[PDB]
Amino acid sequence: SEISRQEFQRRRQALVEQMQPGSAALIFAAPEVTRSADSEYPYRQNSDFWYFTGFNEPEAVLVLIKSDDTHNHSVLFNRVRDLTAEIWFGRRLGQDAAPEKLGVDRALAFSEINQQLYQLLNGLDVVYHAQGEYAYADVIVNSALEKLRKGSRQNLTAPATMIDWRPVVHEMRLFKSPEEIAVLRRAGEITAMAHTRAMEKCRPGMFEYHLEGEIHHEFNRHGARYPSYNTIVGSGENGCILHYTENECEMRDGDLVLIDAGCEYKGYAGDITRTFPVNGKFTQAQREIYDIVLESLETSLRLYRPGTSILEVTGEVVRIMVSGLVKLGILKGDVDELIAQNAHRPFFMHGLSAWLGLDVHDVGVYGQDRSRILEPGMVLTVEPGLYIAPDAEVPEQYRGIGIRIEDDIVITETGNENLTASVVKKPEEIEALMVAARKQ
Amino acid sequence: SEISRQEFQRRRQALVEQMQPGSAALIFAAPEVTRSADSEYPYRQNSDFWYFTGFNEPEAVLVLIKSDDTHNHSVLFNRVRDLTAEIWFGRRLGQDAAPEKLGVDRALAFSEINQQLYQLLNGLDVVYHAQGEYAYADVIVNSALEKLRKGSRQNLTAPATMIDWRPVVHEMRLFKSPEEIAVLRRAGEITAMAHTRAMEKCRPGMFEYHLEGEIHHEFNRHGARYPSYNTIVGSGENGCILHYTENECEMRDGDLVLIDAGCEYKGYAGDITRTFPVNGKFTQAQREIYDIVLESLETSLRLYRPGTSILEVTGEVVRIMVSGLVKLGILKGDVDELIAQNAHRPFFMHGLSAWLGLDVHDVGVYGQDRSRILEPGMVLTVEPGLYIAPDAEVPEQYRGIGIRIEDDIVITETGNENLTASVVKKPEEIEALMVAARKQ
Amino acid sequence: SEISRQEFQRRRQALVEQMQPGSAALIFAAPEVTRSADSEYPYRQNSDFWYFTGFNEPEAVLVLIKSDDTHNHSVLFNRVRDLTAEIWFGRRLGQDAAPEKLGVDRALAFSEINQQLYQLLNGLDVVYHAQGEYAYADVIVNSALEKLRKGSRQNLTAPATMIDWRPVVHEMRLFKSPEEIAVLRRAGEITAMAHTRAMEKCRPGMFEYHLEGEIHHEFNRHGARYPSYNTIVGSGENGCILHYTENECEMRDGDLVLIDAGCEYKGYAGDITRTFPVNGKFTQAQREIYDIVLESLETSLRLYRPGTSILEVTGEVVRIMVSGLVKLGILKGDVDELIAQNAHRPFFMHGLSAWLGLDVHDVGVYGQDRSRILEPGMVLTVEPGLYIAPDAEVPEQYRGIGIRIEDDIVITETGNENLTASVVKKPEEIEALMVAARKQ
Amino acid sequence: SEISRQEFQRRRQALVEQMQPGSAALIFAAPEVTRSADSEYPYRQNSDFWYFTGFNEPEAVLVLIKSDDTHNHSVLFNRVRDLTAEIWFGRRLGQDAAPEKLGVDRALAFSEINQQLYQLLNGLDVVYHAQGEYAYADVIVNSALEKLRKGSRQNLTAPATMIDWRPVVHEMRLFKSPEEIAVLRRAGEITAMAHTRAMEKCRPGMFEYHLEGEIHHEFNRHGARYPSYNTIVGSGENGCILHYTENECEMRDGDLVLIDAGCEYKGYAGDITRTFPVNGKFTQAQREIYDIVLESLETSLRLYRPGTSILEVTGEVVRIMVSGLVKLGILKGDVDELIAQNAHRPFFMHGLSAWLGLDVHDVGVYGQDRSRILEPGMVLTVEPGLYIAPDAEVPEQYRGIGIRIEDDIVITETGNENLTASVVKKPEEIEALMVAARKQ
Ligand SMILES: [Cl-]
Ligand SMILES: [Cl-]
Ligand SMILES: [Cl-]
Ligand SMILES: [Cl-]
Ligand SMILES: [Mn+2]
Ligand SMILES: [Mn+2]
Ligand SMILES: [Mn+2]
Ligand SMILES: [Mn+2]
Repeated sequence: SEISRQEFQRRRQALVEQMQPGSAALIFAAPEVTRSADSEYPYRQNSDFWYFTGFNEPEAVLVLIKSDDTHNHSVLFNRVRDLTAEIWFGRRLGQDAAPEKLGVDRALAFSEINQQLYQLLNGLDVVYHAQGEYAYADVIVNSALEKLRKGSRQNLTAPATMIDWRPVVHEMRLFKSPEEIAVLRRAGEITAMAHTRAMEKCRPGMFEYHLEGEIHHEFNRHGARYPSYNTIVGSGENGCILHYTENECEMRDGDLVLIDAGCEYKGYAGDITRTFPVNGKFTQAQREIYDIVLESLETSLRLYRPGTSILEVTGEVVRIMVSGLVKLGILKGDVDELIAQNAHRPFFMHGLSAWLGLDVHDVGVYGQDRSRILEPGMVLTVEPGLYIAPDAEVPEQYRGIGIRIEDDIVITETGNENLTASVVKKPEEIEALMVAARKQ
Repeated sequence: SEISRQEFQRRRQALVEQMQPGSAALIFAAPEVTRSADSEYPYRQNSDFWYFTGFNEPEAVLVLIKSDDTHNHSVLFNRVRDLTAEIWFGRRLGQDAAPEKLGVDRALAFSEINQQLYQLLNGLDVVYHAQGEYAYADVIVNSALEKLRKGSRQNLTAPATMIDWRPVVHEMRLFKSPEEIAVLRRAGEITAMAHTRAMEKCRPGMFEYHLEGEIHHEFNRHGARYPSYNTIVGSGENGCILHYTENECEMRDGDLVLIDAGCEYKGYAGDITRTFPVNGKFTQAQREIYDIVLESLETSLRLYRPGTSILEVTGEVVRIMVSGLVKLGILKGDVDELIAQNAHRPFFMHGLSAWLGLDVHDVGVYGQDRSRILEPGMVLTVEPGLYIAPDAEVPEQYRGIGIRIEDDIVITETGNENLTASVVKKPEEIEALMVAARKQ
Repeated sequence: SEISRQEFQRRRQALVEQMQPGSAALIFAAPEVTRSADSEYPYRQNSDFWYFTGFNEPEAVLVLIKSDDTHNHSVLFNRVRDLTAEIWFGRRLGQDAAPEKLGVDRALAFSEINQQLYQLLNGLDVVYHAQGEYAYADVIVNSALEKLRKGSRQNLTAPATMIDWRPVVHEMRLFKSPEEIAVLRRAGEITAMAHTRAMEKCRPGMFEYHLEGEIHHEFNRHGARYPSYNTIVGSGENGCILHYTENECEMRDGDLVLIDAGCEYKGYAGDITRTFPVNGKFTQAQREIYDIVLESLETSLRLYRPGTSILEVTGEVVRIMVSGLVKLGILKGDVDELIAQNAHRPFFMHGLSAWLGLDVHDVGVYGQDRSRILEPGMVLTVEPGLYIAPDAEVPEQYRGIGIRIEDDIVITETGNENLTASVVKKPEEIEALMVAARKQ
Repeated sequence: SEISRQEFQRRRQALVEQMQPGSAALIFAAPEVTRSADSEYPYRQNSDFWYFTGFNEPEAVLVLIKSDDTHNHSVLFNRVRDLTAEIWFGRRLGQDAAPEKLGVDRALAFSEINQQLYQLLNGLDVVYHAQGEYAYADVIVNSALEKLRKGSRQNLTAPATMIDWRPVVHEMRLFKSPEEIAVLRRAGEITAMAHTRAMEKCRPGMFEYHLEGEIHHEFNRHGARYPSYNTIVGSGENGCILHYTENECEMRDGDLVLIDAGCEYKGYAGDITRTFPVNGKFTQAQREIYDIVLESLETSLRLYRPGTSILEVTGEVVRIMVSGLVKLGILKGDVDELIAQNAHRPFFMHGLSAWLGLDVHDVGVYGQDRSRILEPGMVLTVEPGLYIAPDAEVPEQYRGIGIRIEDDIVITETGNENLTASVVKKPEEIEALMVAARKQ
């Protein structure tokens, strides 16, 4: 499953449908990024630019021109064919092949953008530009507008209105096509296989980074070369650090390990967290915390559907957490009073759900306190956790326990579809999986 | 093998020894780098900052103050301890632990750098600063100097002299300590194991990226989490593209695959290229080109020693290449005339050797045409190649063949030590290795 | 005659009337400008900021908020009262006195603009901002919008639409109120008195700058402290340089002097050019060129009215010029063919008319080739000239003659009113004025 | 009196004498400065650039190259000859005429600076650059150095050392040549004539700006077109504001007027303050304050000589002031205790003396608290004042009195020479001058 030229074209058209007549939208590629000295990081295209192109080169700009309500066309600026640069650094699409390959009407050399962009904007009423997204892009846009403003003697005129297209595009991205959902389903499966593998490989004495290695190898073998974010492998007290990515410690017999990892597959992210015993067996204390987090996730998965909200479901989770913590003596008092005091916050300090798509923590408006009403096509994580610090004023057996369990779901007409349920999370199933692996 | 606190301190002292009395050297950490939206790439410390600290955090500045020829001290600016930021994003060294951990005299909060830096520079004659290395660093330095220049009424004075420390530091980095060489030896071994693994795993029908996966997994298992540069897996015609990193193609029965990959181990790079048949057996045409490249490497490895140069050894390689290409009918004419015409350049278009250390294409002055006389402690690659384009005007059987073979060496008192010879390169040894693997 | 608080308020209201509901307009003051080291040039307020305020301080921002179609209000950011800064550098309006003095609803300290501006823009749909007018302003606006864009968790929202208010404001400025015209009339009178004075003072052997001195003194005595542009005193060959401002030469018996000078009176510009003989008597050659330029001006003054255009009147001037130049042997051939060839351009190379107001070369759309139809309330210069270079291929007696004659007019219901006719321009009147002065 | 080509050359040579062998000094012209829209302020050359050139154009750079201790040469970058630009905006020196006119060895087009500057710096050890003086200059220098740093394959090398030449040049400027002193003497005379004129013209009912007009006209007539700083005409309570430049008030019968004004003559500044009664007669209260300020100035003029300091002389002035204020009941207590408490500071809040030259508040090191030992050739102001605020807690008759009296002096072998004593300052002489003028 991937995204086709025809879909990128439909997206461009859907944006054009929302634009004023006499306007142009400018969408810029990500710059290349230095790792050290003359070496660059592996290229990651800007998500919005990707969304409208599927084109994985820097020094590229998509220009959508809406002349009026019937006439529109597209111009791509992109790197020219150059034998020498290509022998050295790789093949370039170039101008001749781009229109057919990408489905754009015209292609021009990026090297000519300053000579050409102002000509495309001349006489328009509106320019759609994500101001402040990239410095290099702002420079190009501001220079073109300045030429037009200052060019009255050459009969040039600048569009006086600049609109940030990010709100409109981010609303588009918030609602996935069936094809996007198919890609996300595969990302979920790949990510799940990686997590299963980490559970099956984990042994006391291995380093946290060894599990990262197993995960990244599994991503790669299914064609997801890169993770969607830096893999977290937090064992023991490291599990209480939310974005722990050092992954430098030896994993101890008797500790839990929390793994938060996701692949990037054809542009789309998986995002799974599983927490499990390093030695294959939850202690009683570990199991007691684990059960609360799992009940939180399982209830959330029953509830998520069109017409509810992240906020509403979060309320249910908070009650489950407070109730469970009171039962274990971690919190003390009346459950309703404790809920009213947000007494769970020292142990569950983050949100339950984030949008998912081309990015983790994907784009799109949440509403105040994530109160936006859910509709079919929205894709989100469900990630309850409890983190009991090593020095927390709680019964000693719970100190240093960090547990999160996270699935990715898509809202459907009738509820939700869980994209990541093919990696186990019930404690007895985790133990059985690890017992079986440990016998080999 | 790694680098100790005591060694980082010796390096700081060696720099101070070269500084004028009444001076300060300012060494800035790398900024964090966005991958997409709110996700950052895995952090890579600035190599020069690393060289003097072994400290892997952003928002840090090392200040070496040489008050006079006997008195000097060090101040580190680094991120403060912060419970919340650390629960979220990871542990920070902070100010209390830094002096003992890093061996610096004093540590201050990075948040205070603008309030404190000018006070450290006040009254000095010279500031050593790598101007233009980082924008954020230039802003900090320029602001401090401006405060001093403008502060005569507060009895402040700016150092009038600014010296770029990069030439001095890069000369330091060019000559490796025994401890650095030990780390580089391990990087070489790890990188070699990865290349051996790629040869043993390669089969027709696998994707180029599968070999990348095997390599990165092997790096990781030995504790080299990250590659030192983006892995190149160029099969068939892709092998003729020097920095081919797409790695997207299905590897064909009958093609060669060129793999250029290296790990980063405790800050130090491996850098190995091996080229081998996807199906385990060189064709005659492939073998004929391979032999020339191998003879080039083997001769280079015999020759490299103190008192010669990259330029001198390159001359020997050029003769081997021209002679071999004439013998195969790829070049036509008199060898000496062809050498005089640089007739090899269409097929061997890059340098034979690059410095190696904390970076691939490491720092240090090469001399005109890489004519600098080699001395013990220098570390370099040896990377002859021949690339015959698909459309080259040569006997048809050679078209689309890209071969490079690269080892990493250290110049010793008596010659050189090859750090990467534990992965095979003789064609009969490559074939035997692959035959053995293919029987499993 | 000046502009009152009530008029500045009417202007603000007229802008608000044109704004979308749920919007804010941001109008920034000019920065102070260094002349040398710690000395600044005399402050000149930004014309658009002045137009809406009559407020002559830097570090000030006018914010017009249109909450909806009935509710709107104004906020001024301006420098705080500060005893010490004021003892040193002058009085400041401050926040307490500003609402009554300027007629704005609220005033806040400029020092608080970054803490307050985003709060004013939060939740609005549209921001009107002259992007690129001033760097310091762009920084403030971009920072506020970035806070809002990034502030969804604090329930902040940025206006997605940014509109350049310059086209709307410049159209406002193009049409003068009766009060503006009264100020411009006085500027014209003051400027005329200065030019009369220069003619009455001019003698052979005086320096060009002496006439500048007389002019500036005359401006000052009527309360126009500053010129509206750098005074031009171009005698002999210097008269052939359009913006000659060196004014460094000794004025020679037998040469013409061209004086282009205008005052700034209560914000509004005069702009007059007169050319006259240094010795009080036109030579025959000088008179022959002068007559053509004068006929051009006199015809233009008869013609300018509502419903014609600068382009149309320019056509009449071009015919007068070509006809006259043919008559003198400066041009050769058929007048209509020469007109068709724009054969006048070597001698008359600039436009006939420019808008006049708060600036010379005032704001407002001219139309292609200055073809915009004139309407009552427009104010413009009328400035024909002929410049015969010292090396021009023309009868020798004309070489080195530069003549321009310029009046300022306002278009009225029935024609135009000449604001600068109180300084003579008929050659016999110039001679009589100078003869009378030279007898004293 | 002016400065000759030969002197500019001696200055360049004196700088070169202080430079390291294998170095270049870069001195940049001031940018042109916008007043409003398309109109620029009258051009003021950068004082340091002027000091080495006497060249009054923007877009110019002086490059002094010291190849070694015997060989050096100069290159000027400056605007090219261009017929059209010159017809419009004025004559340009160009490249052909510059070497002879300015005494530089070579001249190149400013438009070529980026193509040429790096070539001039290539291989040098040291670049002298005033970093942060101008943004446009920093851009040019940083770009050239970056080309060199990055150009090792083209055998380019950047100078690693950058030295701010401002301290050395400012020390040069601090000591005036006899020719500079002659120019300063003329500036003093011109400025004095202007102040005499203001006293002779002043009448009750005139505006403060009228006196500015008289002053500027007097500057102009002697060939000092521009003031060296914005003229201050502070009558009544406005005299208590140190840099009062509004000059907007009607001068009242019974008030004092303080005039601080100076011309710029051939690059060099005058700087005179006189305070006098608007109606020609000091009141008793006015005279009582005036006498203290005058005694302060007269004592300072007796004392200033080589081997004393501004600090030492200031001590004498403070005692005179405290003693006088105690005598009038403005201060109360023991003089020595009051001196120890700096009890004069509410009434005399600024320094006694500032360096004078190409700038007011001229360049050069003062020492802590202006303690530097004076030597022949130094030029400075002497400017005691007393300012009694309208609301000061003092005998009512003194409130709202602002008096400053300022002369310009040059330190000589035997004492000082007063450059501005040709405008009167003894109260009886002021009254006699004004009485005589008021009878006309
Ligand atoms: Cl291109
Ligand atoms: Cl910090
Ligand atoms: Cl303020
Ligand atoms: Cl030029
Ligand atoms: Mn996650
Ligand atoms: Mn390599
Ligand atoms: Mn004019
Ligand atoms: Mn003064």
